Amino acid sequence: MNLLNAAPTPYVWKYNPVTGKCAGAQQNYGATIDWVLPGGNSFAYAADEIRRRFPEPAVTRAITARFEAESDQQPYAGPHETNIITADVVRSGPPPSAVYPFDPSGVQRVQLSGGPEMTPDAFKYYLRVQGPSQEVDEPGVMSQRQFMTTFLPAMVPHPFDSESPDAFPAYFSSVYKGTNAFE
Amino acid sequence: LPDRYKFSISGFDATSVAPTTYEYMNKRVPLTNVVDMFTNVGARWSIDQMDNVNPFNHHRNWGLKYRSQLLGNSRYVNFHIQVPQKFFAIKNLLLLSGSYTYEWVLRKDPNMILQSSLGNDLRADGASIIYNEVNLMANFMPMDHNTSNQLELMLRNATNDQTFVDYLGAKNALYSVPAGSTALTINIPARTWEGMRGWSFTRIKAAETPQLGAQYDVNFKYSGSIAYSDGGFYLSHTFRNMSILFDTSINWPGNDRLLTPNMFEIKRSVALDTEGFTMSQCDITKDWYLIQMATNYNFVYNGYRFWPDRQYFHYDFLRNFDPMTRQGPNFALPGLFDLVSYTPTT
Amino acid sequence: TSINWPGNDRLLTPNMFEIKRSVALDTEGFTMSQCDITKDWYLIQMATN
Amino acid sequence: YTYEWVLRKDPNMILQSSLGNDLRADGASIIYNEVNLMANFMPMDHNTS
Amino acid sequence: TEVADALSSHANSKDARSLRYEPYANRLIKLQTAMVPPKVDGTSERVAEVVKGLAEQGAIYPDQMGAIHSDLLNRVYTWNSMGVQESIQALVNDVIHGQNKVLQDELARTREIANASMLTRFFDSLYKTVDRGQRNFEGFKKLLRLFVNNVPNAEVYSSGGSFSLQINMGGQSQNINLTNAFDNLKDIWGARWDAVNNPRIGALLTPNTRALLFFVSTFYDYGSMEPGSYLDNLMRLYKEAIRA
Amino acid sequence: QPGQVLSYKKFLCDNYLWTIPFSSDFMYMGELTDLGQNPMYTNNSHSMVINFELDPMDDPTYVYMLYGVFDTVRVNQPERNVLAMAYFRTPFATGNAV
Amino acid sequence: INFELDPMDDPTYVYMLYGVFDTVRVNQPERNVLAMAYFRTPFATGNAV
Amino acid sequence: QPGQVLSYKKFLCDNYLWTIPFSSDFMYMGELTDLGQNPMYTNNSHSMV
Amino acid sequence: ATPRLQYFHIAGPGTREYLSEDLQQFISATGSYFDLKNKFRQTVVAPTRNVTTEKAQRLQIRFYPIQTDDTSTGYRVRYNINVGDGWVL
Amino acid sequence: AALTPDLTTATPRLQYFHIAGPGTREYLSEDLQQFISATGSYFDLKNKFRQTVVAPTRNVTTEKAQRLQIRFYPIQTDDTSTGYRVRYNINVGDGWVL
Amino acid sequence: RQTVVAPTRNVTTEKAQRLQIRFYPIQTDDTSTGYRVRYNINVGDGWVL
Amino acid sequence: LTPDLTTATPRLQYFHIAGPGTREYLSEDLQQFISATGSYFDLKNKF
Amino acid sequence: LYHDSGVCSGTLNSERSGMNVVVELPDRNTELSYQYMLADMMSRHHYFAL
Amino acid sequence: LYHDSGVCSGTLNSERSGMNVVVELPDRNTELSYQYMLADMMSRHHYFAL
Repeated sequence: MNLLNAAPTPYVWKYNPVTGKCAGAQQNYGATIDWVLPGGNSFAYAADEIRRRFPEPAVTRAITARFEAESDQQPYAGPHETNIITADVVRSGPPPSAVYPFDPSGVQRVQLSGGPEMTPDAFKYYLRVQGPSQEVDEPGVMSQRQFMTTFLPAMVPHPFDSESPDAFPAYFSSVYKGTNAFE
Repeated sequence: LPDRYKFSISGFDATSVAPTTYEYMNKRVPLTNVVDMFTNVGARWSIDQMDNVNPFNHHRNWGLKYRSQLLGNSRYVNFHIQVPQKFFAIKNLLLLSGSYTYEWVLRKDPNMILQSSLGNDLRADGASIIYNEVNLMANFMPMDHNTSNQLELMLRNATNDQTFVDYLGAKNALYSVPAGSTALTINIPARTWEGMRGWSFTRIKAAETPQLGAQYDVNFKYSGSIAYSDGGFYLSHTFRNMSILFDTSINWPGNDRLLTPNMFEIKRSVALDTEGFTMSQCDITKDWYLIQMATNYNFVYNGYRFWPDRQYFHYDFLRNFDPMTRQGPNFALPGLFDLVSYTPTT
Repeated sequence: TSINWPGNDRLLTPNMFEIKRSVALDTEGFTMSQCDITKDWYLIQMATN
Repeated sequence: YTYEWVLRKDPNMILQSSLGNDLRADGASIIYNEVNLMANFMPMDHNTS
Repeated sequence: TEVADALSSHANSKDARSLRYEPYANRLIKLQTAMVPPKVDGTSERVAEVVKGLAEQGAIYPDQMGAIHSDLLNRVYTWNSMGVQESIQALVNDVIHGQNKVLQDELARTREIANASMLTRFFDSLYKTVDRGQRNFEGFKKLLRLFVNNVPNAEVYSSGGSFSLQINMGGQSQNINLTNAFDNLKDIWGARWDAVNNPRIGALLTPNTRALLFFVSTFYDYGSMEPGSYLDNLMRLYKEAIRA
Repeated sequence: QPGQVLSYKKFLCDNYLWTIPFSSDFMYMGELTDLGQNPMYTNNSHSMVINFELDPMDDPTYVYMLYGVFDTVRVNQPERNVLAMAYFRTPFATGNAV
Repeated sequence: INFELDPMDDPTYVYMLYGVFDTVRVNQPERNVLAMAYFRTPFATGNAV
Repeated sequence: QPGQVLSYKKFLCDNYLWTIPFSSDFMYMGELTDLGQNPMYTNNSHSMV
Repeated sequence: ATPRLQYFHIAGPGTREYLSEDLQQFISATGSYFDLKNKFRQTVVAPTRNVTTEKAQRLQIRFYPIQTDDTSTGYRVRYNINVGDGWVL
Repeated sequence: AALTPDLTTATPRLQYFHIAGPGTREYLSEDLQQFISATGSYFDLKNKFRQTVVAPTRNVTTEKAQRLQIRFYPIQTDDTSTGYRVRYNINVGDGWVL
Repeated sequence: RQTVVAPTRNVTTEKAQRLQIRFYPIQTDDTSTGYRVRYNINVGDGWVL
Repeated sequence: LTPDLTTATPRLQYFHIAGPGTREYLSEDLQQFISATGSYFDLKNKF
Repeated sequence: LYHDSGVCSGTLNSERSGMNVVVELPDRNTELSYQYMLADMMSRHHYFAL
Repeated sequence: LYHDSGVCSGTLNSERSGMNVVVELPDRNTELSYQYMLADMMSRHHYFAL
């Protein structure tokens, strides 16, 4: 066979979880088959067929989204979590069925040790359920799973040949020249 | 004065008691010429014989002077004190409804819990403590239950929950430096430094520093001011220089930022000085002086100036950066016999 | 560089695989099998084996 | 830029006494060996500078 | 010149008493600069525009911007004549042509980039700094920007300098103008929401302005504006009115 | 004689604890410094060496080196008496003996 | 990976074993034609093209 | 001897004029207090001792 | 909000909303050299509603250890902070 | 609809701990911020929610090698009895500001 | 070769769930013949003990 | 030699003795610059 | 109090969530952090005997 | 430094435009100006050795 027509190893991405920005991509050497010294002609074709059978990025995106859906740890509460978040807000604060005395006497009230308005459970849950005041995510930073949905591992044949894309190791393009920078 | 500048009193003998006992410090008179009325008679000059001696271990320590007199004039004190919680995660935590159990263990080491103005071994001096009752006081706002449940419910919401940081914001590493040694190398494993704030460093005497994370330090026989625990730093001098190399050979400044680009020359001797590199009428360097003023006061490129807005801080630069200068006779000359002896006959 | 692998509050010691601890220095327990091996480490080893 | 300045050598000008005595008659003197000029430059980005 | 519009107006026009309420020196300075206008040198700014366009077009790097500009000032001043100044103006018109040609590119991309670019030109087309309430002004500009970006059917255009905004609700499309709204929004940035200002500037707001900031406040933060301003506490009400 | 004298320029600085900011211009520009979010250190591993030379004392001492770390806690209390704290330190997350 | 060890009195290694699938597939497609292809999943040694 | 000593905890307070705020939570919530407008005292006579 | 209190601005509206609007401009304009802002009283009124329980509630609670387990090196104490609903600690 | 993010797996680890987050004014809920503003003179929660100012990290300090401090020796001295002159050639290089 | 493959879904939580809980005694009653202990095993929802 | 002393600019306004004010004679870019970089490298005292 | 000690630390935790939420590291400094926090919060020449 | 002396003043100037752009008048007080400015910006009891 011809190695120029052989499928290249995919570029896997580095997430950099703390900053949240992409840490770049690398040649996926961590999962490679040893096939030229021991394998020869019988295994060169096999390794090529394995490499070109690497899923296209859309398929990998679908697989990763399906894997993430079965987590049980989605960012927002599912029926299991929201049922108990409703249950504890229901049993929080002054009880609704507690018949207590309201004494509007400007002399000689009762002690009322206990243990005339009340808040409804709808608003009580509304306080607990509402999100931040931002309601929009800052650009650049992404969580692990939203980074996995985008930025997918893919075979990139002939990458360093085009007009002016090169690659994204760690940079910030400024002057129309790809300035891999932040040194 | 340090023990090396003292002598016995003709009835006292060394090795009979530890050098960290009270009657050892009492029965060792200092040399009378190492400091006296003629010691640099016209110079505002900290005694170089005690520049490395803890100044907070002094009977003029007004803070400890007040702290000791709050317990009484006797050594038999029925103390009743209120100690704040200081762990950053729970220092200002605002607990909501529920049942919480919160246990904590209190030191019984006299050297740890008590501070002497002399730094003697309190365990060897018969000091001890007994805790009779330790109760936990809590104040609760009597706010309306119709609103505190609302308040607790807007605090149970995950988008708005408490976040607490340690004010120091510094990992603490103690690197041993023996007596005769003058250099120290701090190598660290490979790391990402993902949000590092910078470096802070002084040197603390190992005799005044307890074992870290120790239930009870047995080699700690000192009861003065632990400079590690409090801010009682007094050895910010005795740093000739320092260098940073993030990789094996990559200096962090590494852009000819400093006048000595490969090192943070904190101070250099003015006697050997030829090119300058000494600022504020002392031996601190131009490079290091800019580093300190830029860090604390945020304006060095617009001009050096004093910053009264941070004098209260008690831990900034300008309030306690004290340069001094003396002249001294030049001995090792035909005259000028240096008639003051600093070595006792022991 | 900072994501502990268990990282889900699995172990009684949150940020390490504490294999053993000094029982004389021990205060809160966390030692298994009448020796200085920890509850967490004993759990991991027996689960693995 | 060319920036020149001249330094005083008068003992009464440059030196202050707690008595105010004439220092020229009292042998006060000064000799300048190195008078160098220093400056601080902000390393602000050349793009924005 | 407010002197010209103070002379040629009614008896006590707003700028006929703006000069009046100035101190004597400031009023005299305005009077002098109106009567005998001081001349201004076009170059050393046109050259700056040329070098900024050169760096923007990628011809030169911004690191060498100032050096190139000053060398060009040498080359101009040592030959400053009618014939070189026309070349300077030709290069400035060249910069303008290039900028407009670039703009025509983003009006051909996705509409959510076209309206964003037109909004950037609108922002460049008015004042960039206000004497009072600058934080309110930039917070409003950012809120409007992200409102246009996050509303898929927002369409920004210009009609003779009047930058309008179209919002299509399917069955209807309410048009709100931005030039007259921002003109009305002057001296309301530094508002200081309190008892007397609310009647004062509640009758100062046109239906166009209230509609604009009502639509903008659908994406409104507590970290957008000054925490005690009239615009801040007005968008606080309008956002929850939209919500409920 | 003037040739029989010397100079002893010296400084004392108590309660200070020399600080060096991990900022590209040594001026405070936020707690999360200029280079602490520079993705040449954050993305890429580094192993620094810090070299000191000190005035030699006569007694064993430590060198109390304080790095710059973001040790924060996010205290989450989702239900009644359900208390959970999450600890995070940015440069030194493992918190081991270094 | 971070380790804390009891300090011994002689130089020692730390025999670290990861978990890998270091497998072989042996192909003999024809007579006296032998061919293997080695694959190790996490810490792959192999051929990047 | 420790049994032959006593303790005399005491405090001095000069120029203070002990104050008790007529507020619900004993804290400053406005110069006109919480209970100063409660329509128990304001609207009905009470005779404190 | 008694009119007797409002007339003396003890429980009244407040300075910014009862002075003549021209006077507020005047006192603010001449506020750097001829201060008149101390001559028109204003009182901050307490919330007086929905801010404090009438329920008999302890203002300051003492917690004493369930377990002590004293030893020669330290002195442990174990507490149990019971925070009921409507209580925030 | 309720938010249930698990920490120690939050994944950004900076935004969640507000080390490099949005800011306290814009991550606390509407109602909680209103509550803090209203009940902010007697019962303080401002210190219980962390906010960090972030360095500009771009176009504010060059990676180029620039000297922070430059010493200018005299080019002409002309020492006399009454005064001491010094003449310097101060150079502010390309892209430099002094 | 034949390899046993783990389920990897719907078998283990990704939530921060403590893998081993130590229950302090609520209430003790230490006597001379017996030592009582009373615990509160609060098995949260979704947990199995 | 400057193109401003050549013209009829009032002396008080030219030297900002009775001029308009730094908020309104500086270029609108420079006010933003000095405000943005006002915490570490101030330029406000130079105008 | 035994701060900074991971071998003899304190313990704060709830009942439903039995895991301890107070973890202390030997490389932090609780006491010095309070000293720096308090000194920045107020001048240190003030004497607060409580 | 020879301030406010027109006979022995300094000279700051550029090269292309060699005109001296510092003029010191004998009727001004530079040192007292610095004294008043420095006393206004901050209290004078602070001892700044630099």
